[PDB]
Amino acid sequence: QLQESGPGLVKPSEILSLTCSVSGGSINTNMYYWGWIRQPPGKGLEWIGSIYYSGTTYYNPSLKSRVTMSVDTSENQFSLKLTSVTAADTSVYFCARLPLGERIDYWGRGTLVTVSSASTKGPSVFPLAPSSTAALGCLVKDYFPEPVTVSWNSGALTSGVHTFPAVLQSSGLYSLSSVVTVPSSSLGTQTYICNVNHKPSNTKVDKRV
Amino acid sequence: QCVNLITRTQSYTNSFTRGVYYPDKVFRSSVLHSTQDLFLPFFSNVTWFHAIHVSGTNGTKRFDNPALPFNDGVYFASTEKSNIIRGWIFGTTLDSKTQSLLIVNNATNVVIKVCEFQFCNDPFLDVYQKNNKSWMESEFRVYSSANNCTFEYVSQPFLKNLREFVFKNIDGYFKIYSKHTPINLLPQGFSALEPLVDLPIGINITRFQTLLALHRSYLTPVDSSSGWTAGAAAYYVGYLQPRTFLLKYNENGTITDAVDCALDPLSETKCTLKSF
Amino acid sequence: SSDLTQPPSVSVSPGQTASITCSGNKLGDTYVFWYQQKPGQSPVAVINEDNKRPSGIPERFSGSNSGNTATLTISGTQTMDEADYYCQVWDSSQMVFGGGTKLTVLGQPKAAPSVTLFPPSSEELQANKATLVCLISDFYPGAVTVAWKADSSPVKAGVETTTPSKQSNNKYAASSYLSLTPEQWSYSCQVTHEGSTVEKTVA
Ligand SMILES: *[C@@H]1O[C@H](CO)[C@@H](O[C@@H]2O[C@H](CO)[C@@H](O[C@@H]3O[C@H](CO)[C@@H](O)[C@H](O)[C@@H]3O)[C@H](O)[C@H]2NC(C)=O)[C@H](O)[C@H]1NC(C)=O
Ligand SMILES: *[C@@H]1O[C@H](CO)[C@@H](O[C@@H]2O[C@H](CO)[C@@H](O)[C@H](O)[C@H]2NC(C)=O)[C@H](O)[C@H]1NC(C)=O
Ligand SMILES: *[C@@H]1O[C@H](CO)[C@@H](O)[C@H](O)[C@H]1NC(C)=O
Ligand SMILES: *[C@@H]1O[C@H](CO)[C@@H](O)[C@H](O)[C@H]1NC(C)=O
Ligand SMILES: *[C@@H]1O[C@H](CO)[C@@H](O)[C@H](O)[C@H]1NC(C)=O
Repeated sequence: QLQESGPGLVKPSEILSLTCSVSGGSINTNMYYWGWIRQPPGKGLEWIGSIYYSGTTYYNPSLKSRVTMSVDTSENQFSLKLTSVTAADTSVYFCARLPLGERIDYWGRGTLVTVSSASTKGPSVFPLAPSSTAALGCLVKDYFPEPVTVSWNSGALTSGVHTFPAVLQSSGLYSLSSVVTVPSSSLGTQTYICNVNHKPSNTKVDKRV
Repeated sequence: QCVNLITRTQSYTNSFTRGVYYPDKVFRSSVLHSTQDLFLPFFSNVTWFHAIHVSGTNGTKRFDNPALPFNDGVYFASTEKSNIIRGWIFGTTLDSKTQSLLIVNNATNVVIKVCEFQFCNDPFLDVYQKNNKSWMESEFRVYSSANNCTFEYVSQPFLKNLREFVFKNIDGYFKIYSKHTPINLLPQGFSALEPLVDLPIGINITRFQTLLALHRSYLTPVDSSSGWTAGAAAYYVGYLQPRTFLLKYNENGTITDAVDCALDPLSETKCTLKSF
Repeated sequence: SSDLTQPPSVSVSPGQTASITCSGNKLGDTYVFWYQQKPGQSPVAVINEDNKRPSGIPERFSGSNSGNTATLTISGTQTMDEADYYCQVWDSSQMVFGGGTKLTVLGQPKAAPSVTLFPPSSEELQANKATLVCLISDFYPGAVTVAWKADSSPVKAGVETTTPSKQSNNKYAASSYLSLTPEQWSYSCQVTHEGSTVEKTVA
């Protein structure tokens, strides 16, 4: 199990920093490397670098002057730093484990990093016409940057949930919507709240619908 | 990709009289000849290394396989059979800063290169199965980069059967001497090492490393590689010193006996008298 | 190695055999690994070491590697096999990926879009803002156009529409947003999909 952590918004010509935490095993092993792989939205995979328990590193030649990876065996973590970033560095970053440093067996979930000069803005969650089966949801209005995680009733109501992709508006801000299809026999005898989480803005909203 | 696999232990044994080699390419017969150059002294305290790869361990504190000093020259010995020792690495820093010499043997040829190798901490040939029939060897775990190559040499391979080598680095020449001897048990007796190749490379050598080969392990034919098969490689290392030797040539021209003049008073008397 | 070339798209009918090719100099001298990535997820290895299937992978995945060509073969291709496939190699000191091949499965049935419309919420109207949400789900293929109507009169300003996105069940989802002032607030979202129009009216 691999989990990424780090800022999702980075200003241009600054430093991107990410950290991967490993659970269920120890980095202190000779059988594995620990690497980073990025994917621009709609494009292919690119290997950034790999690191070893002893600090031995391999870097992508196209980024070798800007990439630096570190390993912390005591805390089971490994970190990536990328300097002088531009919009070409906006992508999803996976931390992966590499059996013998030549393939990938376990990937991370992936964290999206956007390189822009724009400021972080939290969303303006609205209840989208509760129940007008009946469809109900909440509108996640102007926010930056992507993504916003929307859940329903903590993690219980996950049956008819559909979270639609965000729209990028002419204002440079994203809007999002989520919908749950529920049986109309439970119009009033059921609590339906949606949880909107925006990490860059540190926003957590529980909205009644 | 560089991986640490080898745990090396050492014991100490006796080089009785091994390491004698022909000092020049001149044929002599039925004569005693006195020479002065780099020899392995008789009854020397040589080091017996066991390099071990055990698969299925935990932790990383057990991996210790550092490069050995070269001193003035090396006597290398082995009694292996399953091609686990493939060659050697010679150089000072063993990285891209300086030049290094790599010798590799694979079942048909010997490849000798002088390049600015960025050697791995624990270099070894990676032998992996292709198409369930062939075995292919990779150098991706020996060095990460080989640049500015200045020398190259390809010939027939150098490598119960004792294999002995003498490496010296004098006057811009890397001189190698070799011998193969069928043994039963380091043996007694004599086996003069014969010249193998004189490489014209002006390189500075302070350290050397033995290069092994490891086969990948497959639990089942339908599974991928889970690492490398457990292996062991044992070798002997001694160091040359400037000595004077009284060598005996027989009727056919072979070196059948030798005397270390500096070993003890009796051998010094033999060298002074030019008789055995 | 050092350069992997892949076709950008491969289209196959259901039940047939799909072949994805990776090309490189002397690929036969090195292992090639195949990764499958479905939309919104992380890649999973389908083939390792040119012919080995990891646990959990269907038996219809097979691999070959010879000369300068590595092949990933899917026999009896199913809709669930519609993903992006990458070939990966390790060269001397770098990991090399292919450009990626998108696998399409033909013969998919026609699905008319499902349209849901929501009026501006009473809370949003209190903030001197209004937004009409048009939600379009489960239509194949992903080519939909959205036009708005305000009492049988087209409105062109304030419309933001998403490009269709493939979801888990291989269908497509799109959205459209109508920004309004509450003074300007019946409204209808007209969704056309290969000649058929779906209308939802709100007031
Ligand atoms: C060949 O050389 C090795 C070293 O390369 C010699 O081993 C050394 O042996 C001496 C005693 O002869 C050890 O010194 C003493 O050993 C014990 C254990 O520590 C103790 O009495 C003293 O505290 C003292 O250290 C020395 O440690 C040991 N060195 C190593 C590195 O193991 C070996 O004796 C030589 N063999 C011959 C045949 O000359
Ligand atoms: C044994 O080593 C030799 C020498 O490096 C290899 O033969 C070379 O292979 C390369 C790569 O195909 C060719 O470009 C050279 O021309 C070959 N040199 C020769 C034949 O002298 C050989 O492939 C190696 N064999 C194994 C099994 O690893
Ligand atoms: C060879 O390299 C060593 C360091 O490894 C250095 O101290 C020595 O002076 C060098 N010898 C020559 C002749 O340059
Ligand atoms: C080879 O050596 C030159 C100087 O002789 C150096 O500038 C260059 O970086 C080296 N080549 C490589 C590929 O590192
Ligand atoms: C030289 O070789 C011959 C081969 O028949 C052998 O008989 C003879 O003893 C050898 N001479 C020596 C060992 O001095």
